[PDB]
Amino acid sequence: ARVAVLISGTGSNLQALIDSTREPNSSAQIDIVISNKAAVAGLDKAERAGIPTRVINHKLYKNRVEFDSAIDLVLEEFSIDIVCLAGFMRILSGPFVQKWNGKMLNIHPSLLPSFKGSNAHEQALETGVTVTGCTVHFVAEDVDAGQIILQEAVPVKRGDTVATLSERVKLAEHKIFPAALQLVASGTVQLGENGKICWVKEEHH
Ligand SMILES: CS[C@H](CCCc1c(N)nc(N)[nH]c1=O)c1ccc(C(=O)N[C@@H](CCC(=O)O)C(=O)O)cc1
Repeated sequence: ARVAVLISGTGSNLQALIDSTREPNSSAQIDIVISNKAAVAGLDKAERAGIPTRVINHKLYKNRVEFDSAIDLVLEEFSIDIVCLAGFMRILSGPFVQKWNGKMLNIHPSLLPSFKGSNAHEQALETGVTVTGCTVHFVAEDVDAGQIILQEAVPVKRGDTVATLSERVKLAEHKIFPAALQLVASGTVQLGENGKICWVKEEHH
């Protein structure tokens, strides 16, 4: 499966994703990284790895649909099968999300449905949970909604700061984002017609 990663900044987890695709039995290749912001660190990561990049500036389009249609056209040109979001900071239009339904994935540094929105590590610490984690899900129109693919629990440790908890969750993300991509790329996990996750036994052995 040919994979695009959409970014707005540092492309957190992009290197984890790249490294995974270069493993022997990978079902995925990262074929393009698209940013809506020029000269961000995640583009340099992609470029250093020899992956094509594009920059699409939302300010050049009259509205969100026209902007997302420009993104889609690049994805079309590059024959992309699967999209991963890695810190993409523009809300994608209903028509875009619908088109890419069941083929676009993203990650959030909580055990959803807890700690929706920004600053989930601070939310966890403020709340005083002893277990948090990260969640990879299919992207839906509503932020943080969308069917869950994988989750991994991560402990909160007495004395943790936002920084120390964040690095522990990031280590889990580095594991589960590529694991989830491989599940979706191999076809092992697919989104059912009923809108629920389907774990598929594949014909080819
Ligand atoms: C990286 S945190 C999260 C990412 C949500 C992934 C997502 C997404 N990008 N689009 C849809 N429809 N559904 C989604 O789940 C998020 C939550 C909110 C925003 C948001 O309000 N963005 C604003 C402007 C943000 C900016 O670029 O400054 C907007 O697009 O108008 C952007 C991103």
